Amino acid sequence: GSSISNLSMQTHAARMRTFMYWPSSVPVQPEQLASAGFYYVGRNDDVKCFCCDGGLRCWESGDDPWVEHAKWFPRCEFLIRMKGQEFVDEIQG
Amino acid sequence: EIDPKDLTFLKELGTGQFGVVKYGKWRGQYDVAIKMIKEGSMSEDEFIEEAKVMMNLSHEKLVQLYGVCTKQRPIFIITEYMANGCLLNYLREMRHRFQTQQLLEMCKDVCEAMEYLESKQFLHRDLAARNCLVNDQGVVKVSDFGLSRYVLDDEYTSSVGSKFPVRWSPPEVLMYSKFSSKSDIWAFGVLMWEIYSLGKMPYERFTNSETAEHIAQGLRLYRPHLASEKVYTIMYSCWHEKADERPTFKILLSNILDVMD
Ligand SMILES: [Zn+2]
Repeated sequence: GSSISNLSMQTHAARMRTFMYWPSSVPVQPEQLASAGFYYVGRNDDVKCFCCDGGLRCWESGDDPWVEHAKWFPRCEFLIRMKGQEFVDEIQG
Repeated sequence: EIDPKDLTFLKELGTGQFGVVKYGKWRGQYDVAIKMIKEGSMSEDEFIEEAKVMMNLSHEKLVQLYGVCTKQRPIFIITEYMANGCLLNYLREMRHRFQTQQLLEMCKDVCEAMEYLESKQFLHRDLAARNCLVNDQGVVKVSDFGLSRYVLDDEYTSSVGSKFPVRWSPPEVLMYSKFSSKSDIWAFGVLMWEIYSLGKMPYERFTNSETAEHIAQGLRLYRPHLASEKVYTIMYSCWHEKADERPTFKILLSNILDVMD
């Protein structure tokens, strides 16, 4: 019952350093992704959650990283702790 | 006109452009996709009339439109079920370990659908990997053909917009909104590039505004590593500054068949 998938990406700053070579074509900002537990894997617009290992790509204009996290990875321990169960079930509904 | 009672809804497929798309059954046990149109997203009266023209488009590499449900809201768009979804995601999934011959047939499939559309004088207006679909057999089919004509969202309509397909537009579209068979040819060349780049974003290190100014001064997409010198000559011919110097889909298809291995 492992809680964290990537310990080296537990801090917001560590997730921010991965976004150094983040393509300028992506219509979502590193700060918004890092806050939502995501780090850049170095290929295209692929991000991974440090807690649930949930991978997200093909980001569109107006995409909220917190909404997408709850949309595709609702069981994420980090997501529930930061946003609460109420927010998760709201996106699933 | 399909009766909504003669339709089943079994699984949700996605929430891309226009709204929610669901998998279900039609007459009795026919595999279908039901596109549900979100309120205020489409010039509805105009789409219903064009749907009658779209019903008559019938090709092996073109996503077949079986019918519509327009006597209720939301409007249902009943189509051919494509189990492997959008081409873009299909390309980005590295597990596939595609052969360059498989990448060429994806180009052949799109070019055949685009040759049929050109022979019917129908323009796609938004040709890209995100708008192509993949079926159970790995066959690529052209979808959402001419649909941008009915999108009400201001971000997708304006050339400097947040959702305009800038990276798939020729210089005359960005600068003067000059749409023609040649703007569909340009986008096809970009789509060929996306395929050989395994779903990489065109001009990834540029913003929409940087892309627009650089292509106008002759900057073109580099040769993808998987693309041979002969394959690159084909996609490159789509990007000629002069629209009349670009080939038709008929010429491109013979060019693609010429390098089949
Ligand atoms: Zn997570």
